Amino acid sequence: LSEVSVQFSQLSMFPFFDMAHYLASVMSAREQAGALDIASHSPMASWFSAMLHCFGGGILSSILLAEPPVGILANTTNIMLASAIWYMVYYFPYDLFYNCFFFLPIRLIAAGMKEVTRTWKILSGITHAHSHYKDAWLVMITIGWARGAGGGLISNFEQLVRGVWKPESNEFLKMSYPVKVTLIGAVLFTLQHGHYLPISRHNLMFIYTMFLVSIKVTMMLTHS
Amino acid sequence: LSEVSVQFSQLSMFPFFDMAHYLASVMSAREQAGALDIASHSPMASWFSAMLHCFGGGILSSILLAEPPVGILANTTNIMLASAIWYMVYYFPYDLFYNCFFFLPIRLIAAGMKEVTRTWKILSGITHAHSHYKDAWLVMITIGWARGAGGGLISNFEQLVRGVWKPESNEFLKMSYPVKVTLIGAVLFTLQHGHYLPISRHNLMFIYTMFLVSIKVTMMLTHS
Amino acid sequence: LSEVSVQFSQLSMFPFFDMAHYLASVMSAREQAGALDIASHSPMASWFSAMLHCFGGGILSSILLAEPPVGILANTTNIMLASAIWYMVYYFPYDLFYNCFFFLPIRLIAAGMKEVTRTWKILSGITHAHSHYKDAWLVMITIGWARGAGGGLISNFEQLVRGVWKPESNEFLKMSYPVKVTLIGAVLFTLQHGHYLPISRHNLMFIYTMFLVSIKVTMMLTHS
Repeated sequence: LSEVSVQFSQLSMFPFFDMAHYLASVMSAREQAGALDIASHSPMASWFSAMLHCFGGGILSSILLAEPPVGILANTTNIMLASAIWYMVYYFPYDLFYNCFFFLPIRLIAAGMKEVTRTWKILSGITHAHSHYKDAWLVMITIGWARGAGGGLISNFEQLVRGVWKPESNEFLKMSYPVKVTLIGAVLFTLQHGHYLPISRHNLMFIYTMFLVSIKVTMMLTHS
Repeated sequence: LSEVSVQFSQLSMFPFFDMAHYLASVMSAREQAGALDIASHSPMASWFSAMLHCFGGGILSSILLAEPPVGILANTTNIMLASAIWYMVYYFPYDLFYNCFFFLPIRLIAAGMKEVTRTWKILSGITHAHSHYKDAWLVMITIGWARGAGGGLISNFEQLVRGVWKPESNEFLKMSYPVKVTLIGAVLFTLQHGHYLPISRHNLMFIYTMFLVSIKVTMMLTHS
Repeated sequence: LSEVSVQFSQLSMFPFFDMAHYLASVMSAREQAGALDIASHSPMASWFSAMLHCFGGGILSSILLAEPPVGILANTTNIMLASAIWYMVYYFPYDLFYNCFFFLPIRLIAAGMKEVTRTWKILSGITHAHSHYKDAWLVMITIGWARGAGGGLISNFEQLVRGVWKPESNEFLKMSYPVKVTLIGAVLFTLQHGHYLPISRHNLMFIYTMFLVSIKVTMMLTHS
């Protein structure tokens, strides 16, 4: 039944899903070591650290394609939508916002929908690299990977923003799980746009998104 | 008597004022910890360290807008104007140059005129951001801020040039005075170009520069 | 006999010489401290470190001119040609590749031909900076210097890729040999294109290349 895959391809991410990626990335940024002190003792750095988690995919892919990184800061609807989630994650009265979404079922849903945002971001970079370089395979893999796990690759300079400098934990020395899956996804979808992979885009899009959501939900259930 | 603010608006910064900004920046760069040994034992580094103090506003705004940073190096008149001040601040015979402009009254005039350069640089970035993005308020604030206190934001990587690495002192962790005032100026003039702020550009221009000159003069008088 | 310089100017670098530059840079990158452990324990990082050694000139000249750094990743022939030399230098069975090219005569030819590729890279950026800026003297020197010793200038951030962070060893604090010669080459050829230097481009090209090959050969002979 390929009938359901094409219904899945008609999803729009502007309202609900973008907020899920913003919330999961910000909550994960808070749970990092010493992040709570940074917001309290320096809201500016914790906000800019959050923006690097939410828009690290767009910021990195813009630096690689020589596009203006401030261009990501133009969509005031998306920056405000993320900044509001940032304020409620750390500054909500009685910590009701974080304590609510830290609940296991809600954290699973939000984390699962961020993985859905990861797919279109990979395809967005692959098709966008196609508009700058046509059949350039390596360029499509790079920009697609950059939008999939941008925050994972700038993580060395994002840590510098909060004030932590760990020159030993590069993303190329030890590839973390989200960065290594994006690279696999960027490679698979690049083989799709080049027609070297025998499957429709809509079907490969669904099976990769399911294989991704199934893993993180498994990790989150086996962790608690 | 608004007949005085507009006579101030017609000022030109190319001869006198650019040099004052270049001089105050270089002199402030020399007074930093260890800058004297660097020039003597590494003139290339101390020169490149100074260029980030003089044109750091232009460099950062060029990186944020995906403009060529080497474009700042095209104006051979402005680069040579700042380089000669750099050579005379550190290498003049008998140190007559530094000891002359370190005298409290002259250092007040030079520092006060650099603050005037800060205003047009903020407005330069604000109007230049308007050319690339029409009514994007955040882009205008960022670029106008980047030109106002460029060297203050790249201060982390400017320290790396001379050899010092302090990951704990980010401009977003503890905002210094010149950087936080530029941000205040960038926000005000952005509300001006968007007509949310009920005052003419030239009156706001004059009252902001005066509020900026008066503070630094007061700081330098209460410091000595 | 200027008829020999004209024949030297007809050299094409796409087949043989590009590999030599890729070989000498990768081999020099392997002989660095702790580089063998990185490839074995992290092939992704040692590969990206090798790419910074081979295409560091094109990358830095691209960042300085606001050109897309991923644009260097479009020439799939050049990237694969360098990546193949990278895989053999580190993973060849019984280390036969490295042990072969480490032989002093072969290491002298490869390193000598890299010095030739250094020349065209200088004039490439000089003529490329001319395409963007007419008679801007400083821009031509910079981009010509960037392509000549790009890997040497990004050395600080290249060391960070492999995981070593030495903030005390900047290229502007103590200029190494290949970086200080490129700068001399960039200035000389910039005076050539500007016709301030009284010598034909072909002759200055040859005498500079010969002056370059003779030195590194002498260094490699007096070092063993």
